[PDB]
Amino acid sequence: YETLSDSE
Amino acid sequence: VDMVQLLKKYPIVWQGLLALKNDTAAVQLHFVSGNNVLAHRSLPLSEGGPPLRIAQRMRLEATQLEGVARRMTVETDYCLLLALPCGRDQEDVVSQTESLKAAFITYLQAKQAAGIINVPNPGSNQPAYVLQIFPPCEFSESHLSRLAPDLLASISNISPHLMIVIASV
Repeated sequence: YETLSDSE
Repeated sequence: VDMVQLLKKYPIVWQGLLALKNDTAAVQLHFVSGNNVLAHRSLPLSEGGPPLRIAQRMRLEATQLEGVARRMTVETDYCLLLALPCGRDQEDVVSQTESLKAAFITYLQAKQAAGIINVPNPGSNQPAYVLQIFPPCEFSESHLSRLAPDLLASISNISPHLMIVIASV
């Protein structure tokens, strides 16, 4: 599922 | 959008915000299909519900959709939710819709993917839960009309929304 782009 | 029809079959399971990059959208999640307990155990809260962050993505392929459908036809393994922009008032709703369209809708549809949100089960602390945020694509509405015609009739006007699939494993 890839790795999207949030805040961690 | 009449919730009074749809909530009789599938009521709201969560209300809070979604967050990816730095863009948030306050959304309320109506139950659609699957196991409602999955939502209660996946959707986190403290004050009302911390913003669900999009940490992964599932490229929605025709082949993928087959696999999704396979686990969608088994209500228990997945939960189907309908996230709609929850505004305090009409104006607020517009703003949330506007933000959601640009931040989540446009992005997810641009990727042709599923906004994957990993949550841990309370007490278990294992993020082995996948909330798949599918854009307002034909695939979504097609299953939505079949699974929840009651709520579907409300979302036909608020098409700018997300279809969130909670999958165990």
